Amino acid sequence: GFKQDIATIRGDLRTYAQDIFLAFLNKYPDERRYFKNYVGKSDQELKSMAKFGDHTEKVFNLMMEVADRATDCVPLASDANTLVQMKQHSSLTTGNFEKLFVALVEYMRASGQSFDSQSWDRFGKNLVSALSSAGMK
Amino acid sequence: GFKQDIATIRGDLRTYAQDIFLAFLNKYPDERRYFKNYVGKSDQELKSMAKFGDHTEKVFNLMMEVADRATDCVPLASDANTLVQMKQHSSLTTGNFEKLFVALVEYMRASGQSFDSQSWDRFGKNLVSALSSAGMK
Ligand code: HEM
Ligand code: HEM
Ligand SMILES: Oc1ccc(I)cc1
Ligand SMILES: Oc1ccc(I)cc1
Repeated sequence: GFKQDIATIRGDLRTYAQDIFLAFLNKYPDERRYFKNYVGKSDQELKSMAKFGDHTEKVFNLMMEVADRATDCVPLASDANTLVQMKQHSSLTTGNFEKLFVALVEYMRASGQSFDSQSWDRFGKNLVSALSSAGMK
Repeated sequence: GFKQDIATIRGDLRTYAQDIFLAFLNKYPDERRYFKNYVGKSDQELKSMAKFGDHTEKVFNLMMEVADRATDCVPLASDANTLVQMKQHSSLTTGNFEKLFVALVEYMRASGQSFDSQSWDRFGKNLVSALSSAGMK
């Protein structure tokens, strides 16, 4: 289920983080604009970039922490606030977060693994509602 | 579902509030110790006590608001905080609340209405979880 999924992703965090983030960037090309150093690079080129692996891993590490702290897939208000006031997120709207989770859910469904995709869909929706109440447009 | 259940209970609150608090007290006789004037009385006698009906209704008026304010059966941290800080609850532990929901879920399953008993069970567990986080033993 949801808790096992967190253990699965953490077990090979580097791999899952890179593949899911690329799935996100290629599904929503407009989103790459927020990462100027990823522009004009193929998937393999990015997988070779030290900063790419490190950053994506850090993004997913925090996502897993928030997911582990949640109750019944509902994130803590404090975690939502933390994501909203991070300077790196200053110019983001809930729309950007919805797209990430759509790509994440689609990735899980398309993989071979037995992820609890329904819970992740729920988690993403609840997280987006939480960002909204936290003041994100 | 859960949201419709809130509307159903609100539509005949006094009746539902009395029958369920009675179900609770009769399943757990020991819990009546927290309510001084309820010992040694039959159900019909309690229902004729103005104080019994007035307080049980107020208890359910608030319970429905907490449920209404919840996201995915997860109550707001602030509502959990209010319940723990209420002076009338200074001598309670999460066990008392757990028993109340066991009785409430049993009541719904035994009735003939189409209540979403599974959701109320989840709500009860998540609320107990929230009470513990708010400092209740
Ligand atoms: C709950 C989902 C998300 C989490 C947990 C998260 C987490 C993080 C973290 C921890 C960092 C700092 C990384 C470091 O230490 O270098 C970061 C940076 C950043 N995030 Fe997010 N993020 C999320 C969603 C998003 C979304 C949806 C966007 C917009 C497409 C976004 C855009 C950025 C940008 C532009 C940076 C700075 C760029 C960089 O480090 O190269 N994030 N994020
Ligand atoms: C989350 C479920 C509960 C809610 C929303 C709730 C709400 C309330 C409210 C609003 C009052 C004040 C009523 C007034 O104005 O007189 C009250 C009083 C009280 N509650 Fe609760 N309560 C809950 C659960 C419990 C439980 C589980 C117990 C013990 C098993 C309990 C014991 C009491 C007592 C002893 C009083 C004062 C006695 C009385 O008014 O006769 N409550 N509660
Ligand atoms: O560096 C990164 C990686 C993933 C996401 I999402 C945002 C920024
Ligand atoms: O007055 C009341 C009503 C319901 C419950 I539960 C406790 C006290």
